[PDB]
Amino acid sequence: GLTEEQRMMIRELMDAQMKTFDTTFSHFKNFRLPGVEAAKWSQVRKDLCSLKVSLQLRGEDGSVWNYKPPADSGGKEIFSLLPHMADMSTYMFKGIISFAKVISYFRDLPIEDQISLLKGAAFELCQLRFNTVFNAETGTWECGRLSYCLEDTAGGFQQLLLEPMLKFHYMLKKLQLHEEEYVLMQAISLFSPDRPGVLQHRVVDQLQEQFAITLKSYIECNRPQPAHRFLFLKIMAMLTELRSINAQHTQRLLRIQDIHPFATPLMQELFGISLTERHKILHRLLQEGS
Amino acid sequence: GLTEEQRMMIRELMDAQMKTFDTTFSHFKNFRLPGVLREEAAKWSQVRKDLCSLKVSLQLRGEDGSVWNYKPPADSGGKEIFSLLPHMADMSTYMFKGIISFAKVISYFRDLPIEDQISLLKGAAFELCQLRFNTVFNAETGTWECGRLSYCLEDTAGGFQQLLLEPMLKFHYMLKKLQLHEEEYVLMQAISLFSPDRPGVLQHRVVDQLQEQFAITLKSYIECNRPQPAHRFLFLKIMAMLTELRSINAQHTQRLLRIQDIHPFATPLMQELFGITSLTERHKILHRLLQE
Ligand SMILES: CCCCCCN(c1ccc(C(O)(C(F)(F)F)C(F)(F)F)cc1)S(=O)(=O)c1ccccc1
Ligand SMILES: CCCCCCN(c1ccc(C(O)(C(F)(F)F)C(F)(F)F)cc1)S(=O)(=O)c1ccccc1
Repeated sequence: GLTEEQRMMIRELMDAQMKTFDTTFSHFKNFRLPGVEAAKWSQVRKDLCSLKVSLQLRGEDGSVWNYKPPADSGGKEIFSLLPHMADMSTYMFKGIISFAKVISYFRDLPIEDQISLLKGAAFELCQLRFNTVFNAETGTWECGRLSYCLEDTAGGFQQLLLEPMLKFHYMLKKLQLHEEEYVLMQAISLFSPDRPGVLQHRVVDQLQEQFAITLKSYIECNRPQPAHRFLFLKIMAMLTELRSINAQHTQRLLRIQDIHPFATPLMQELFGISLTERHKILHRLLQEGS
Repeated sequence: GLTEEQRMMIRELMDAQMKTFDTTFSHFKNFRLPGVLREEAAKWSQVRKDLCSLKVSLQLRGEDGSVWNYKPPADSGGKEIFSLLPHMADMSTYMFKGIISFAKVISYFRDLPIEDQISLLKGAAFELCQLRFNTVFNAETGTWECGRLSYCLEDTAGGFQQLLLEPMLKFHYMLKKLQLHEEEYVLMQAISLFSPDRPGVLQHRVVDQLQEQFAITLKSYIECNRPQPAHRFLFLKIMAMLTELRSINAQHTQRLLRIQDIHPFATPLMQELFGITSLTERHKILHRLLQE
């Protein structure tokens, strides 16, 4: 029940996702691992305690390495997983950049608007991809050999749900979205006309409307159950909440970087720590081939 | 009580143990860890059998409070069965160096020909290491507590019964049940070290006499420092454990040689101790270690 222009849009996005989402994380290697002014710290310790995960590294041989993090005994021990987290995030950001590069509507845009769109949506598209590997029953992101498990708390669900990034994950997972709906959410978030720096506002706004129309038409053609009533509007509301979480995450990251520098060079360009001149890695990655 | 020469014998051995047994393993660093990655096929079948016993998980408690844990892989095609061998060799070599230092600080051992010192260390190195490992063994948790490192036996099947089939696990459990004192542990080490019937020993009667005096001291220590109508046969129980330990030593040498043939892993010190390719010129690391 979709137009062939909508049908080609969906499969160009789904082919893009297949080519640029390493769902098994097989090509992620050479990552750092945990080893074997006063007012600021209180905020930073809060920002990092709400995201207390354990790491499981499985080997092709069948062996398993497990890392339980250090409990809060003050400081410098709260930054144990930060180097690894910056390596994984940079790897995901590169996959997001490659995702946008192979989409025709994105590469046909000015390189400065391509930089502005990727700076505003990198975190958001990374969360959408991570939701597809999130296990809500075990609170674990299953990333191939790497698994990230939320540490059990006495609060019990309620405490974790006070973290907005976690409740987004549990609520988006509850919608039980298809692959096509996640990749249309990625396109709608990527082609955001009101991101800082964007110049071709109308061009991007017109592109965003077509993606949103395609998603509404896809849902109408494949999800007629009462469980999926108002699903399109729920997804659009979820995307609005994701934009709010994105702004919070940028503020958290800048606060941690000020007291403990950890960001990779690509994260510094994406989070603001001649656009093309200030964003050389992004400029090089976007001129490179897919 | 004990004769004055017997008390000084225990004091030299205790002084030996204190100076050379890193009971917290604080100085065991820079060790390798498992990574995050026709007729010879009859040799491979024997080695698979040789390496199933070593179902141990490794735990690394960090200074910050973090914990790293390692489940060994299940035997598949092969090679993964050798994942813990580099680490185990580093630990064995570290323990072997502490055993050589123990023998070096004993007067009765230094006054022997260097070639008999080497022959005794080649025959008893594994046994003295197991005796020291028993003192850090927790029978209730099946875990060797080596400071920040822990080696926990993985529940293979039934459990206690299936594990007690491996002679070395049985040894650790039976020896731990005797609840020996530090002085009795160190006297076991001396009796095992001064064994006259080790391959290559020449001064057999001097070594045999030295072993008898250590055994008499241990027998006298038990009669004078333990409730006697209860520990009547503890000395004889200890001697039977040492006899079984000598048998387990020979099984381990054969197991180790079989693995080394198809998968070399032994450190240079292990190669000299286990005969992997005159006595002075073939044992030069041991020679330097015994002559500082
Ligand atoms: C540290 C808690 C991880 C889970 C919490 C939510 N996730 C997240 C985590 C950290 C960031 C950081 O930017 C921050 F500084 F905020 F910690 C980073 F630098 F550490 F990476 C961003 C998103 S997650 O994407 O789902 C994700 C990321 C890596 C592995 C699995 C899942
Ligand atoms: C295969 C024999 C198993 C005997 C019981 C297990 N132990 C053991 C394991 C391997 C060896 C080897 O010699 C072998 F060749 F068998 F593989 C070594 F080279 F790997 F180190 C020796 C003793 S342990 O004493 O309890 C020990 C050693 C180091 C750290 C913690 C515990």
